[PDB]
Amino acid sequence: KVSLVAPHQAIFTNKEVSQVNLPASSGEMGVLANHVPTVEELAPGVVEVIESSGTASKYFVSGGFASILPGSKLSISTVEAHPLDAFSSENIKSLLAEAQKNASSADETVAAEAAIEIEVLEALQAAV
Amino acid sequence: MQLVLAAKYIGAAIATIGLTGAGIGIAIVFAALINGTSRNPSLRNTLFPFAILGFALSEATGLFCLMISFLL
Amino acid sequence: MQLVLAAKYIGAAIATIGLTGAGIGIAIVFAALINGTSRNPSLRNTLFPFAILGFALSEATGLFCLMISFLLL
Amino acid sequence: MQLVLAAKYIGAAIATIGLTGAGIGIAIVFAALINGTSRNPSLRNTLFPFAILGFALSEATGLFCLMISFLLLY
Amino acid sequence: MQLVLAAKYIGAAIATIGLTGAGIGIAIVFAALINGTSRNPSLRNTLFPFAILGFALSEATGLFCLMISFLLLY
Amino acid sequence: MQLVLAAKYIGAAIATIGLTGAGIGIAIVFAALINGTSRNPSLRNTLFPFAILGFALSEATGLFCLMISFLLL
Amino acid sequence: IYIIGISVSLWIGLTILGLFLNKAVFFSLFVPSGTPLPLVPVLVLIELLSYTARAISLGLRLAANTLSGHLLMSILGNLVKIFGLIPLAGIFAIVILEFAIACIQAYVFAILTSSYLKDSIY
Amino acid sequence: ILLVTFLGFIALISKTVAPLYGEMAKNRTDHVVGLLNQARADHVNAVKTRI
Repeated sequence: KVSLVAPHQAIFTNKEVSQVNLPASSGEMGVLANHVPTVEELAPGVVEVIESSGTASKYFVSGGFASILPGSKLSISTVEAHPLDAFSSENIKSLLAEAQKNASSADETVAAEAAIEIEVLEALQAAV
Repeated sequence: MQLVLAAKYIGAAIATIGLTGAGIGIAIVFAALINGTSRNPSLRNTLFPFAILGFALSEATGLFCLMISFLL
Repeated sequence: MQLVLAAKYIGAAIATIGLTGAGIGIAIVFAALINGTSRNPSLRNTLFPFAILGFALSEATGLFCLMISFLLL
Repeated sequence: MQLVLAAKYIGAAIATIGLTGAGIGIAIVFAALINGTSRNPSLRNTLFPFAILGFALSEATGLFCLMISFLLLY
Repeated sequence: MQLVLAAKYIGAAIATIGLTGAGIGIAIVFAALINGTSRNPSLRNTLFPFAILGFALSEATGLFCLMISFLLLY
Repeated sequence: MQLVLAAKYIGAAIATIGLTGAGIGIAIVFAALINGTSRNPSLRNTLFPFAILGFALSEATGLFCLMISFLLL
Repeated sequence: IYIIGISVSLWIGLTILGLFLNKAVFFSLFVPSGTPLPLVPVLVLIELLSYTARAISLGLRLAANTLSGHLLMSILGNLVKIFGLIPLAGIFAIVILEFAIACIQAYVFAILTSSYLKDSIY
Repeated sequence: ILLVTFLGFIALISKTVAPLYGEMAKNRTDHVVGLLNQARADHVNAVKTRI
């Protein structure tokens, strides 16, 4: 019973799931059958949802807010949710190398935006 | 003997001070099991095997300390 | 031999005061492992090696303190 | 020498009171490492290296206190 | 002698009660450093300099208390 | 002076029980400063001045209790 | 083994204190900076004083590990006089913990020497 | 304790024999796979340069 609705398509939609592990801001917590109401912020990690047996679908979420209801409902609202097989290893190295050289090189919000992009690209490349 | 009888009563009383560690050990595992079971579902499983096995290890300090007090 | 017999009985009781650190040490490692296992899914292996090895290290203080009390009795 | 023999037996048992700090110190470092390993993603080394070095420093208080208790009875 | 020798042996055992604060101090600083390093990325320096300097201040209580116990027995 | 000589050695040992509060105070102040510095960005000054001044106040109990033990020896 | 362990550990502690004094002669001696205060010279329980306490941990660990292994003589007389299978299972865990303690003790010496070499060049 | 130490270490040595050989596949056996891949890439570059 999950409600992983993004801003482009619906993943879970109907209540037909068992377990789901999504990387939150505090730690890598996972929802079971009927989790408690712990609506916390989701970080840029991997949101895998185990479907009964070993039919889990690894969905690399870009970060959101994993809200849990008290009636056996888990609403994982994220901006982008793509699979791990939809990313290339050669194209991911170009964005991580450009963000490291642009950090601490100017002013305004140019140096602050490069630090957040380098941390999210390093976590997705290590989970291949 | 007067000296042997006085040391036996003091040995059983000084050895009873170790009940604070054994009494708080069973409450420490029970506090985490009561708060952890509300998240679901670690009541009948998952944390059920850890609560039974964890309480037996913490209770070994109270049974070993009580044997030397009754034998003195 | 009245002085040696009176001091030998007090040695087994004074050395038993260290059971509070060894008794609460097994419950402190079990409380963090029970609360962390409910967050899914550090159960089979992974985090099971640190909980088993951590309980044996905390139990070394209770076994070493009990050897001095049994040797003087 | 009845006074020296009676004081040597009580010195080895009174010095064992420091095992509470060394015994609970190994469980304090293991509780933070077990709860922190499941928060993603330090498993191999990283946080595993501080648990081995932190447990040896906390156990130095129990090893140093046990040497004074064994020297008075031997 | 007699009363002077018995008080010297009992002084080294009663002075070892201070090891509980010094032994648990190494575990309290290591628990906050291991749990805080998982927030990305307090690794090189920063948290490593405060943990090494903080452990030396907590260990000064156990080393100073052990000198008074060893001086009475030697 | 046989009773006064035996009480001088035991007085310096029982007075050293205050090292538990002073020894744990250096670790309690360092635990909040190490965990709070990673919250962006308590580093330069701000929390650095309270850590140096707070450690000296907690260490005053260990130095004051040790003066009574060395004076009775 | 007990007398050879304390003598070998004392020689390693003098090399750490002698190497720190040589590096603090060609580039002054900064060490701690400070925060507009004092009372830093009275707390000299490190560097030179830390070598006597760090080297004593290797000798104290050998005496505690040998005391647990030598306690089998007192437990063998009671088991050969409940079932005696509890002593065989408990002795196997103490033998595995004693052999695994050598890796943690050797890693503590390398971690303590790494902090002294980095602070002497800063 | 001498009989329990020999029986306990025999079971741990059997599990370590399978783990040491499996962990050596990413170092000892991986060197043969890495050298074969480098020789195949060098042969394609030498054939392209000769052509």
